[PDB]
Amino acid sequence: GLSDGEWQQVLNVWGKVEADIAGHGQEVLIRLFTGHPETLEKFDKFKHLKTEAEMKASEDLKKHGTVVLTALGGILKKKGHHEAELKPLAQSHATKHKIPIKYLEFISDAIIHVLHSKHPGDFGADAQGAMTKALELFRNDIAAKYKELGFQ
Ligand code: HEM
Repeated sequence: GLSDGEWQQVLNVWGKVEADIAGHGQEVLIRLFTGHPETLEKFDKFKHLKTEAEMKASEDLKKHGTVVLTALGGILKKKGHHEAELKPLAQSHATKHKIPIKYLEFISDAIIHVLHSKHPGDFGADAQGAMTKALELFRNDIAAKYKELGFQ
């Protein structure tokens, strides 16, 4: 549950992402894959990537980063009223992709890391607080759908 002022912070931060969605999306996925190599194994189309240089050179990885952040941005712009947008993603990630909630924690922290890396000194403590709460809400509502489905 976020206040209006917290949502305003989230959507202000998101403007930084929308200025370069593919570059942010690329770095988020690279941070996930390099920090948690078991996550790469869930992607049949990226498992061939052995080095970070290959990851950086991959145009399909940048494309998928755009898909991921476009979906997340659409959810964030709903300011918590995201049941219709979140349900299909929860269902596909639990039932088709088999993504444990832990990996959603990993990608949430990766987003925070990338924001500080690309905007050092320009991602203030209030902005980090609000973005973290928004990603916690996203993860928590996914977790509720995972429990419904019995998925671990
Ligand atoms: C911010 C969190 C994330 C969002 C918004 C997101 C969004 C998406 C979207 C929009 C798709 C394509 C449509 C679909 O299949 O439902 C997708 C596919 C997928 N996602 Fe995610 N995802 C997230 C996190 C993750 C994580 C952490 C993993 C694994 C570690 C993952 C694994 C996958 C896989 C394996 C696919 C299919 C890729 C392919 O072969 O085309 N997702 N995701």
